[PDB]
Parts: sequence; structure tokens; C-alpha cells
Amino acid sequence: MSYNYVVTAQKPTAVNGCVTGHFTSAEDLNLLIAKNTRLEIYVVTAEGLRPVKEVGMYGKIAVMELFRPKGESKDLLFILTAKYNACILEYKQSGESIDIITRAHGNVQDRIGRPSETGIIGIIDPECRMIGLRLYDGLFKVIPLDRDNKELKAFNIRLEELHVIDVKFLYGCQAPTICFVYQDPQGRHVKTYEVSLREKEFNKGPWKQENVEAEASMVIAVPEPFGGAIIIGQESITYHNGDKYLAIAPPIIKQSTIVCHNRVDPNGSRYLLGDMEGRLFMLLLEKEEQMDGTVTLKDLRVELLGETSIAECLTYLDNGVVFVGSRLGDSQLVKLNVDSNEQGSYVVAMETFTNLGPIVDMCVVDGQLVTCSGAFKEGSLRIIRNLHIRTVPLYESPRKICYQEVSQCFGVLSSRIEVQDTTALRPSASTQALSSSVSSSKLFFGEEVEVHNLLIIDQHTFEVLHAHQFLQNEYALSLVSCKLGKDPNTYFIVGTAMVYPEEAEPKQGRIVVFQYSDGKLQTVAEKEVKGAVYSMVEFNGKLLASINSTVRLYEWTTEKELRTECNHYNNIMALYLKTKGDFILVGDLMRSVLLLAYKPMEGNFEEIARDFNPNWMSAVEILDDDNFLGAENAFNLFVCQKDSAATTDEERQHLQEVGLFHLGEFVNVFCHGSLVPTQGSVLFGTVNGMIGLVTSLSESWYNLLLDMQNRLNKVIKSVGKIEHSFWRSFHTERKTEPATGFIDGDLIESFLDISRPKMQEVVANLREATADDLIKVVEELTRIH
Amino acid sequence: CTPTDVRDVDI
Amino acid sequence: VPEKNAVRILWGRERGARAMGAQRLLQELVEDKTRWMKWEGKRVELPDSPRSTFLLAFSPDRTLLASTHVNHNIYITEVKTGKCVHSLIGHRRTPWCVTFHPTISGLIASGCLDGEVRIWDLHGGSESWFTDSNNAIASLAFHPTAQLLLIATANEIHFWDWSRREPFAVVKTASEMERVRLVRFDPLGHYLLTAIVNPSNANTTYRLQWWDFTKFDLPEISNASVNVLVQNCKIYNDASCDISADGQLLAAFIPSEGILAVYSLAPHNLGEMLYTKRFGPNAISVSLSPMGRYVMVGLASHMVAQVFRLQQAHGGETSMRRVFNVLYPMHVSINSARWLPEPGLGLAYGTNKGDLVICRPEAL
Repeated sequence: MSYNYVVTAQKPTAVNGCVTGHFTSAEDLNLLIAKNTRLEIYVVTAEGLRPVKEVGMYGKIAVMELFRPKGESKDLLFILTAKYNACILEYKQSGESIDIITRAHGNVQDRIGRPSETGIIGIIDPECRMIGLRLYDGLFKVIPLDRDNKELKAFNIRLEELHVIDVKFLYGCQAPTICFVYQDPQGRHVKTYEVSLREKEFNKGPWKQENVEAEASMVIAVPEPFGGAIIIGQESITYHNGDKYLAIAPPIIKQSTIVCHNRVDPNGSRYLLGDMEGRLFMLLLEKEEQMDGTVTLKDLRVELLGETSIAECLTYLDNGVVFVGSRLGDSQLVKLNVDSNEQGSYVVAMETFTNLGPIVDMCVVDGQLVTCSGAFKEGSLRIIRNLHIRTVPLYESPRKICYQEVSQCFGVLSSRIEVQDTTALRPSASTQALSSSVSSSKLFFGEEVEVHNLLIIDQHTFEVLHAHQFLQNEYALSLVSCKLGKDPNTYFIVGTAMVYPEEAEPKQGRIVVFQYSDGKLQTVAEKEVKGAVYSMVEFNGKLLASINSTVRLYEWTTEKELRTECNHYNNIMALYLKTKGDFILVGDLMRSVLLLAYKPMEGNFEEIARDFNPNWMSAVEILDDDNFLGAENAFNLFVCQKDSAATTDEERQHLQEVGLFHLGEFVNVFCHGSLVPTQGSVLFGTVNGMIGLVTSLSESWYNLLLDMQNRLNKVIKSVGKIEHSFWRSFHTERKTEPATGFIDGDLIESFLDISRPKMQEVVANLREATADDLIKVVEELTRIH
Repeated sequence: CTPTDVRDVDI
Repeated sequence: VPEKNAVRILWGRERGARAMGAQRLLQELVEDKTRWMKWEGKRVELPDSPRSTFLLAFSPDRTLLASTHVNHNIYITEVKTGKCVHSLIGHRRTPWCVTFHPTISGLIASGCLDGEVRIWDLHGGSESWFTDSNNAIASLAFHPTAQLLLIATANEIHFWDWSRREPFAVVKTASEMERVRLVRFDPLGHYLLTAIVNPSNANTTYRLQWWDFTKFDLPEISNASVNVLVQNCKIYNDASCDISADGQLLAAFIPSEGILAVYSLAPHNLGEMLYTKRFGPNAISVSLSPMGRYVMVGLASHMVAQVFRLQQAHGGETSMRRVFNVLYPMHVSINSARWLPEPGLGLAYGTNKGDLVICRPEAL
């Protein structure tokens, strides 16, 4: 009995994987980028990057490979969906048209194994004979490739070692061999096996096991002329190959860990390394011929090259240009020359792409959007007008935001990391202001302490007027600005909670309030409390904050003295809280959404209905009066209802689930507004970076759009042979149900792209409807976003 | 008549 | 240390970190909670009037609960609501085990004291197979990947398949009074676990071996000296021995006065005794927490059960202490105290008078 509509306004921008090779032809370089569910293909020219194709995929992309079977000219792709799909694609240039052909497709999924806490790992044999898939713990998967496995059969093999970190295929062997790093309560070691595709067993293993450091997390396979493997860990770069052992311990690798790697030369003499601070590194190998024989390495050396953004996918294109992907900031394009500029760097920049990054909080003000973005050293506020994006850089990690209409200023809570011998690292925006005030409240070596402060941002040219640093080991989590009681002045209210790094959950907090009237902000009330103030929302003139699994409603006397009125100790760690006008509110974070009511005749909370079948939540929003919205961490959406019935013991106390969906993203925040015939408009942001919009159509356009959605799937051609029904249906670890309710959105919006001859294949029998008479309903819906 | 307690039924 | 504070865990989750076991730590925290709270028992209304309940088992994902009764039928209810949805009916005498199929869908087996296996299909469908000497069926266990079913009749194992009308393998146990009582598998379907009678000249004892079933090799039970794990123990039904969800732990009730012990099943310390405790001669059931950090022991003769938390790693009588005390919300006994599969949803115990109740945690 619920009908909603979801449409994407901005495609995902964060990059989670990139590969390079020869795909379009045999005489051109191709760079392939897949953000979350997209697939961008570029051609690397001398001037820069030229785009040629961008296709969408049903399901998120989690692993990409690029191999070359014997007896061919152009290579073939390999993409596996996080929903455990599989496909092998090619590239065809038919005159002036470019389409992607599918050669093999199938499903590989086991309903027994648990998902390991490392991610899906995919490795392909350099000789193009095997494909490895480490999906579940202790289970290996082998896919033979003999131009006969058109359905991609597989057979699982047992692994005794449970904890596995990284797996790679070695070079220069007469049979497929693998090596990996496993962990047990003795210390991580490295062991190697030998996969047999004719007997389905691990036969011998080419060399004995060793002992490595306590933080080794990466394995690199060197090319043929050297042979062996490279393991890089925290302050330990090791080498093992048969009977050979070389190790180094540079001191310029201590402050940060290594994440990514990418080969540079086709011989293995040059490597690139990254870290979660920038610090583009560079590995070197030394060659030495031994009379009449092969080459043996002499020593290894690592040198600095400069700084970049936080990297998650690194590659070397050609001639000295390097593409750097990112997920917490922007993706750049750098050039490595042979010289030394001022301050001693070898890296310059010439391009900078756009990425909304992890949208933590979002607000609507006049339509216009002001949102937080990024984390650590990269990320700041963004202004999405109406889709021009304005960046106002600040070197901190924003957490929340709010707005007042009486002072023309925002409010942002940020964090800043500084180690002690406490003097920071780089000039940030939380310190370089024209006013500061340390919160004085007498009420209560080599480490990395975090400090939080509240800064006020004027909105005329986005300056930074005032800053207010909190106490030691004190985090800020909730902020709101509103009126209170009977007092003609708007205040600033911030909730906080002290965190100790040792034990459990916090047990203390504060409800400090502020007032930035003339030139600065003062403090009028603290009201120390026992618990964490995860969230707080302004009621009809009373405070309402969930205090660490306890919902309180604070009043406000004449003088500044906050005093509680009610108490509802029933929930377990209720973080998120929203209300709509009346005495309606919600809960979350250890169950599904429940509903409470406030009775003004006698101050007390009255439980109305709580929904069972636990679901971990990420954001809750109320739609009109009864249609509730939630967002599970399993990348799904659902809508609840009050379930009108009459039993007085099993009715009016159960919330019926009348809608399920699979967005595929991680919804982080909801809001009310519209940038630009439905009723209502709700926006949301995602971790990967995406703006959507949920509307509602009353009772009739649903039976016309759902009827078109089924018939539109038999004329469109999916890139990997997916029917769009398996992808968009509530896929959890255990349960799986078809999606009823939400319409497909972008699938309907794509109807205005197919050519005219294919138009008279859909809507052939429902007057009787025509192409011209129905090419305007899509136009009416293509103005909401 | 099968006993109602699990500790006195034969099997 | 992979972080210990929820504030820094949610912060990492919000920006897509996924480092280490964040979800595991959150589940451990939510199970450490629900310890200072209170529990209320909600009853279940059954169609007919059963005078006793024996065994409980759950759905293959998480969302259904089965039940047996002396009334010669099997009832299936719903966990979320608490109402029966199906009433099987069809057996001649009381069943002894259910063994919900773990993999595909809604497939439920059933034993009896006359030698019948039904293999119901819920929404229509039922088969049958009979013994040759009107012997009872101790237990059954399915196989996750392959198409195979094991039946614990008198001292044979039949390895039946529900495609044809007859089994295809028979394995003996030498002498005739060494019967089989437990054939439960492992969560990943890589190992077996049998429990046969130890021969003697007093009360009967059992032996639990740990056979290997990796390459579908028929185990040889005729040898009583290979792959011993526990030696003496006491078994009543399928609820007298439980394996943790991860499969890294195994409980037992070895005697001599009965003492409780749990043995690790890891390949490197397979056989260590670890935790231990002494109980009286009235413990009937034992169940483990979904995360393997809490153990509930059902009592029979008011008090219903006791819950302990494993604390000290490798010995000492101080290991695990009382933290809980569940009470009947009023000559009544208890035959099952199994934990719900969800990490911290509640309890569910049977009643000697024929009552099924579900307990849930509530605050002050």
C-alpha cells in the first residue's frame, strides 16, 4: 500500500579500482575506471585522457582483471559483482557504433561459507590457464579456462589455514603455483602450494615456509627475469626466492603503512608505493649478471618522491604520467620528471578531478545544498547549486553542520589529528582563524591524540571567524540551533561524550549551549550527564536527546537551567532520532524502528508500536505521517506502516513492512527539500558519493510504471546478462525476497535513449496508447531531479 | 503409555 | 588491538573503513549487553493440547522454530510473531529428532520409535522409509553440499539418499550392543561426529569420535581405538551435546558428580579440556551462545536454567561464574534451553507440561 520513486541525481564519483592494458585495439593504451557501478574507458594520448565509452552495470564492481589468451589480438575483461556474478567481455567496433559483447556468464556462490574479514580477492594466472577466487574463509575456488567453460563452472578446494591476508600467483613455473600469508596465534607466516587442475588438489609447494613480521599485509610477484615474491610490511621489506634472502629496514617508512602498489617497468626494476598520508614512494632493484647465468639482485632501496592525495588505486600510464585514484578526496594526474624543484619534490600536478567523497552530513538552505565531504587532510564543505560544485577547502574532518537565519553564519564541528613528542603537522583551518577561545570548565609519548573544536562559518564569502576548542579526550557528535521555551534569542546546542581508548562505551557527556551574539560566543549552561549524546533534535520547545540507550526530554526554566521531565529506558544504544511536528519520534541501532507518543495530559512517554525482525540501521526519516523510512547497512531500503487492524494485543503494536528495495549504496543522511506529479521530496547522500531523491505517487501511476518496468527489460540488453530482478531484491546474508514497492527510476528514465525502431516493441497493447502519447509521461518525471 | 520425562523412556 | 570503543567504530564505519572485525566487535558488545536486563516469557498457543515437549530446532536461515510433542505430531511456529503456521501430523508415536535441512528451503526430516523417516515438504509432499526390525531412530543429520542423509538406527548407518527408495551403503559396529546415538555434522560439512556405547561389564557410557568426511570416505566404526576425542561421556538426546556456530568449540557432560567441560576443535589443539565446572545430577541440556562466549545449562527436577560466561582460558575452577538466573513466571521440568540464532534476541525453553515459551530482554 506504499508507492515510492527513487532517482539518481549525481552518479558515483569515488574510485575503488583501476586497471590498464590493451582493450580497444592492438595499438593504443586503455585506462579503465569503475567507480561503484559504472565503467569508464579512456584512451591515453600525448595531450591527456580522451573518453570513448561509459556503460552502467547491474551491481557493484568488486574486482577487475585483464588477461590475454593465446591466439588473439585484443584482450578480454573480467568483472565479478559483489552479488557474486561473473562475466567475460570484449570490445567490438562496428562502423560508427561501439558495443560490448559477452562471451561467458554465470553465477558462483556457496550457501555455506561465511564472508572473511578481508574482502573479495581475485587473482588470474599469468599464463592464462586459471582464475582464483577467495570468497569464503578456508575455501578456494578455481575456474578452468579452455574455451569450453561457457557457463563458468567451478569446484571448491579445502584450506586448513583460516585467516588469509593476500594471495598472488608466481611467475616462471611449469605449473600453476600460489603463495600467501596466513595468520595464527603464533605470528604470520608465508606458505606456498601448487594447484593441480587435473586432480583438484594442492600437490607439493615449491619451497618451505618462513617467518615474517607482525604486520605483513601485501604480496608482490616479480616478473620472469628475476623470480620470487616481495613482501612489504610495517618497517620491514623482505625478499624470499628459493635459497635467497634479502631484507632492508628504512626509517622513512615508519610513520605510515603502505596500501597500494603498481609496476612501472616491464622488467620489474621500478615500483611505486603509497601510504595513507600521501607520500608517493619509489622502489628500486639492482641487477648483476653472474658470469654465464641468470641475474641476481644485490640490494633494494626506497626513496621519497613527494605528496599526493589519499590513494586507493595507482597506475603508470606512459612517458612519465601517473594516475592517482582516491576515495576520500579528489583524483589527480601527476608527472614524474628527472629534476629537483624547490623544497625537494619530484612531482607536479596538471589535472584535478571532482569527487564528493563520503557525505557525512547535509543541509538545505536558500534551493542550494551545503554538505560535508572527505576526511583527514583532504575534504571540506561543498556547495551544490542548480550542477555546479563549489569547493571551500579546509584541512580537517567535518562531522556535522547547521544554519541560522539571524546571523548569516553556519556551524561546523571538525576534528584534527596531531601527535605529541602536540604541535600539529600542517597549517589547518581549525587554527588559522582570527579568534579563538579555549573552553575552561573545572568540572571533572608518540601517541596520536585527536582534538575537536567548533568553528563558525559566515556565509557571504565562506570565511572562518571564530573557533572554540573542547577539552582533552572529548568528542562532539550532535549539534542543533533553535529557540527554547520563552526567550527571544537563538542558541547553539552541542552534545559531547568523553571517550577513553581503553574500555567499552562512554559513561559521561555534556549538553553545553552557546550564543554567538555580537562578536563571539559565550556559555550559559552545561548540565553534565551520564552517557553519550549520540543525537538530539528540537521538540516543540523542549530538548530531546538520546542519552546512551535512554531518551530524555529536557525542559527550560526562566533562567538558564536545563531540567529533565520524562524518561523512557527501554532501547539499547538508540543513536538516530527524528520527529515531525507532532508527538512522533523514532529509534534505531539495535533493532528496527519503533514509534513513541507524548501525552500532554500527563507527562509520560507512551509506547505505541515496535517492529520486530532486527535490522541494523544507518538513517531514519518520516515521510508523511505513517510511511516510515529506514536504511539498513546491507545496502537496502524499506518502508514501514502502522498496520491498521483491530486486536488490541497483536494490532496497533506491529509495524508491517510494505516495501523492500536494494539501493546498493550506504545511505548516510536524509533531509527535506528540492533543488528544482508527485507529492513530497527527500534527498539523501551516500558514502561513495551520490545524490538521490525519493518521491511519492498516489495510487494510479504505479500500475502504469510497474507494468512498463517489466516490459522494458525484454528489449534492453544488459552488459553482463542480468535481468535487473536479481540485483534489485533485498539481498541479505540469510534472507532474500523480491522487491515490492519502489519503482526502478533510472531504468524508466533510460526509455528516452533507445532508437525509434525499438520504440514500437514496448507499449504495443496498453485509448490504446502510442509512442508520441507516452513519450511525454517520461518527460513529466524527468524534471523532479 | 510413553513416559512424559526424558530420563525414563527407553530407546 | 583492532579498536575497542564503539564511538571510534561507528566513526570508521561512516567513512567506509571495513578494517578488522568491526561487525564482530559490535556483536560482541551487544551480547555483553543484555546481561543486566530483565526477561519476560511470552507463551505460544498451540492448536491441540500437547502434554509435553521434547526437542527444538530452527529454520535454515534464522526465521522459524520447530517443536516435537508426545501427541505424535510436529508443530512449527514463527519467531517474530509467535503463532503456529503449520501442523504436520502423521506419525504413529512420538518423534525423537527433526534436523531441519541447512541449505535449500523448508526441508524438515523426522524420526520415530518405530523406524519411520518422513522428510516433509511443508507446502505439500511427504515420503516414507521403514526399518526391518521395528527399531527406533536415534538421530539424523543432513549434508550441506552433497545429496546424502544419515540415519541413526540400531548399530548401523544407512547413508540414505532421498532420490531412490533404498539406501546404498551399510556400515557395521562389530558387536551388537554398541548402538549409535548421535551423528551430527559440522557447520562446513567437512567432518563427522559419532557417539557409540562403550562396552563394559553400572550406568552406560558413550564415546565420541571425530571422523573425517572430506573425500566421502565411509567411516570404519568397527575399530574402537582410532580418533578418540572425549572417551567417557553421558548422552540423552541430540540436545545433550552442542557445537558452536563457528565450530571451534564443543561441549560435553563427562561424569565423575557430573562435571561440565568444553573441548576445542581447532586443528592445533584438538583435545584440550580448557574450561570446566562441577554440577549436580540434574543437568539435562547445554547450549552455547552464537558468538561462543556464554553457556546456558538447563535444569530439571522455580529455577529454569543457569548461564555462565567463559573467563579464564586454560583451567581452574574459577573459570566461568553465574551471571544469570531465569525463573518460571508462575512439579514442572525443562527439556531444552537452546539459544536463539540471532546474537542477542532471547531464550526459548520447553516445558514438561507441554508449553512453549519465548523470553526476550527488557530494561527497567
